[PDB]
Amino acid sequence: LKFFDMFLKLKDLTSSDTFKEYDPDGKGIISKKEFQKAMEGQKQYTQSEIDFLLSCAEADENDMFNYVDFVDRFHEPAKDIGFNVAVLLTNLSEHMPNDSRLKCLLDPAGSVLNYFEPYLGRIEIMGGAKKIERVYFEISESSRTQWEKPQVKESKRQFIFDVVNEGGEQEKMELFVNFCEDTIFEMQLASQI
Amino acid sequence: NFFKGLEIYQTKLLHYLARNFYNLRFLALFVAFAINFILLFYKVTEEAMVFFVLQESTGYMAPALRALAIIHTVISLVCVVGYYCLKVPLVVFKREKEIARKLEFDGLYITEQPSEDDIKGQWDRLVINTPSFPNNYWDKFVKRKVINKYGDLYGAERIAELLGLDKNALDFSPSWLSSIDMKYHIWKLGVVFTDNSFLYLAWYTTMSVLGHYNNFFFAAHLLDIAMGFKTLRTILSSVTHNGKQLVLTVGLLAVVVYLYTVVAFNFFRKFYNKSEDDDEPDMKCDDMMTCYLFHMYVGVRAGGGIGDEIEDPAGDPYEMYRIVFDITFFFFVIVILLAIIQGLIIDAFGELRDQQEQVREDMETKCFICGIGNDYFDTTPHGFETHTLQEHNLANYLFFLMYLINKDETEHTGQESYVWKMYQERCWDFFPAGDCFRKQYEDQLG
Amino acid sequence: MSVLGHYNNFFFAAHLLDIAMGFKTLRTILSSVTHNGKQLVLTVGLLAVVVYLYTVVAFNFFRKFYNKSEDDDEPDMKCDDMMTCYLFHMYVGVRAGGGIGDEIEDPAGDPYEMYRIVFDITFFFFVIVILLAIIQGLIIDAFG
Ligand SMILES: Nc1ncnc2c1ncn2[C@@H]1O[C@H](COP(=O)(O)OP(=O)(O)OP(=O)(O)O)[C@@H](O)[C@H]1O
Ligand SMILES: Cn1c(=O)c2c(ncn2C)n(C)c1=O
Ligand SMILES: [Ca+2]
Ligand SMILES: [Zn+2]
Repeated sequence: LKFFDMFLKLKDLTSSDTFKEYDPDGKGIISKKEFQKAMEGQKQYTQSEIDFLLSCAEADENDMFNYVDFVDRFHEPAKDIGFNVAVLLTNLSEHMPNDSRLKCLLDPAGSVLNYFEPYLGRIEIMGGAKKIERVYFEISESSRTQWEKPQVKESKRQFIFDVVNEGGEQEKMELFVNFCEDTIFEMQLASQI
Repeated sequence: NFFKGLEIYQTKLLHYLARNFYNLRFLALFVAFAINFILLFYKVTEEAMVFFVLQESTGYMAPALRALAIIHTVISLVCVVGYYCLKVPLVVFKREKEIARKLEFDGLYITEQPSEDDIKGQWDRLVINTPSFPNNYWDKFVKRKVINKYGDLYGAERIAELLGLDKNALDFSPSWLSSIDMKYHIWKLGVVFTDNSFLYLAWYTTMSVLGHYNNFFFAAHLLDIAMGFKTLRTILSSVTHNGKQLVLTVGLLAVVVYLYTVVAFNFFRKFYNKSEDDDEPDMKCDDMMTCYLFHMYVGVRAGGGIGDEIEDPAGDPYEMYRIVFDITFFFFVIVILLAIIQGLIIDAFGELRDQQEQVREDMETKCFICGIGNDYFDTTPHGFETHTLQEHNLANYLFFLMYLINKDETEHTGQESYVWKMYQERCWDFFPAGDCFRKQYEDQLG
Repeated sequence: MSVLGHYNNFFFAAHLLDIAMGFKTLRTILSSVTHNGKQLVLTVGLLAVVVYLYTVVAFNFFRKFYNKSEDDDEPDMKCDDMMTCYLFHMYVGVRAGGGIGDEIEDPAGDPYEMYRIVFDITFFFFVIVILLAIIQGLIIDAFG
C-alpha cells in the first residue's frame, strides 16, 4: 500500500502549480535537487518517500531527468493495479464491519482507497443464492465525463419524468434498461463528437 | 491530398455544429428578438398606395435589419444541421432497435404481419430488406439470428429473400448508384421527417426563409420562447391536455347558441335592428346564418349575454319571453359554459404543474431501484442520500452495463456472468426490488 | 419618506403601506405576488408576445378598423404605426371585457368580415379568457 500510495500521489504533486513554478520552462526536465525541493515544498511526502523516489528516478550526467516519463512509468501501472487492492479492502471492510484488526490494516490504506472512490462503482443485485449481494466494479473517467454532458442530462431528465409519472411499477425496469442502452449509445456519440 | 483530405474538415465542422446546438438556439432567439424590436419602428405612409417605412433618424436600422435577417437564416440552417448530427442518430438507433427486437422475438414480418392501422410497421417494412440495416443499432447479426430461428418452419430461402440476404453468404462457413442504399436512406428520411423536434426546426427555418419575402414573418419566431421555457411549454400543453373535452364543450356551446338563434329567428326578430339611422336598418336576424353569427360573435363575448346587444323589450307583448330569453342566455352560456371551458384549461395547467412537483417529491422520498421509502434509511444520518448515491444509484447500474459490454466474456466473474446472462435473456430479476443490503443484514450489519 | 414629507406633505401617504408590513394577512398578500415571480414574469412575457402577434396581423391587414375619431375632419387612426398599434392592443384591448373587438369598428359588410371575426374571437379566448386567468391564478393560488 505504501508503494501504491507513493506512486499515486505523484501525478497530483507533479501537476501542481507549485511544480510548474519550480520548472518555469516546462520542458519536462528537472534537476534532482529541484525535484527534491518541490517534493519538500508540497509537504505530502516524508523523507523516506522522497529518498525512494529520487533513487527510482534515472537522472542524467547533469543530474537531471525527464519527470514526465518518470510519472508515466510509475503512476500508470500503479493506477491500473491498485484498484484491485482497493476493491479487496473495500469488500472486506463492508463484509466485516465489526473487526478491529481489519481497521488497523485499513488505516494505512486511507490514501489509496480515497484515490479510487471516483473510480469504484458499487451496486446491489439479487444474487443467485436468493440473497442481495454487493458488486464492485471499475468506472472510467470518460464515463463520468460523458454522463455529465448536456444532451445526456436532457435525456436522463426526460426519462425520469416519463417513467416516474406514467411508467408504472411494472415494466419500469424494462424501460430503465432501454434507457441505459440508449444512453450508452448517446455517450459513445458524445465521445465521438 | 485534396478531395480526400477535406473529409477531416467537414467532420470537424459537423462536430462543431452538433456540439453547440443549444448555444445556436439561444443565439437565434436573441436575433429574432432584435429583429422584432426593429420591426416595432415600422409605419405606413401613403407618400391609393401604402409603403412600409422604418421611421428612424439614425439611418442604420434598415441595414441592421437586413444583416439580422441573413444572420438568422444562417443560424437556423446550422441549427437544423446540428440537430441532424446530434439527435437524429439516437432516433434511428431506437427505431432500429425496436425493429430488430420485433423481428427476433415476435416474427413481425415472418410469423405475423403489421396491423393496417399503424403506419410505423408499414414504413419499417422498407428497411429490413436493405443491406445497411441496422446502421446505428449495435447488433449487426440480427438478420442471421432471425433466419436461423425461422428458416426451419418457414424456409431459409424465403427468409433470405425477405431480409435481402444472399444465399451463398447465408451458407458461408466462417457505380455510386448501387453503392448508396437509396431504400435505407428513404426510410431514414421518413423516420426523421416524422420527428417532432426536426419538424419544428424545419418550420423555424422555413419561416426564416419566408421572412426575406416579408420581414413580419420573423414575428413567428417569438413563439420559440414558449418552446424554450418550461412554464410556457406547460401553458401550451394545458390547452391540449383536455382537448377532447374542450372540443365537446365548445360543440355544446355552439349547439345551445344555435337553439337560441332558432328561437330568436322565429319570434324575436324585431329586436335585432343594429342601425341608428332610420333610413337604413341593419337587421341582424332576418337570416339564420347572420343571426347565428351575431349570437356566436357579439353575444358570447358580451358581458351580460345577448340582452346587452339588442333592443330593450320594455312595453312589448313579448317582454316576459324576452326577459326569460336573455336571462337564460346569460346563465347557460355566459355563466356556465364559458366558465367550464376556461376551467378545462386552467385546471389542466394546475394538474400538469402538480404532476411535475409530484415527480420531484417521489424521487426525493423513494429509491428508484428498490422502491423503499426514505423513512427506512433516515434512521441513520443521511441514510437516504447515502443509499441513493452509493448503494442503489441508477448511474452505477448504467456504468455496470457499460462495464459488462466492454469486458471479455471469458473475464466475467460469477456475478458479472450471472447479470450478463439475465440481460441477454432479458430477465430483470437481478435488480433489488423492495430489498437492500441493510434490510438483508440488519442484525449483523447493524 | 418621513423627511421628504416636509418637502411635500403627500409623501406621508407612502407610510400607509406600513399596515401591509404590520399585519400577517397583508404580508401574506404581498408575498403572494413574488411567490411565483418567475412564472408570473414568463406568463406576462407570453401575453406580450401574443398581443404582439395580433398587432402584426392587425397592422398588415385590419388597419381601416382602428379609427377612433368621431369627427370625420380629424381621424385618429390607432394602427398606422406599430408602436401605436401595440400600445393600443396592450392597453385598451387587454383591459376590455370582450377583447379588442369591443374597441374597434364593426366588421359587418366587409370582405374581411370572417377574418375579423376569427381575429376578435381568438383574441378574446387566448388573451382575455386563458392568459389573464392564468396570471390571476398564479397570485391567488400563491396566497392560498
Ligand atoms: N436510485 C436513485 N439514484 C439516484 N438518485 C435517486 C435514486 N432514487 C432517488 N434519487 C434521488 O433523486 C434525486 C436526484 O434527482 P435526479 O436523478 O432527477 O437528478 P438531479 O441531479 O436532481 O438533476 P439535474 O442534475 O439535471 O439537476 C436525489 O434527491 C436522489 O436522492
Ligand atoms: C455489445 N453491446 C454494445 O455494443 C452495445 C450495447 N448497448 C449499446 N451498445 C453500443 N449492448 C447492450 C451490447 O451488448
Ligand atoms: Ca473465465
Ligand atoms: Zn434502493
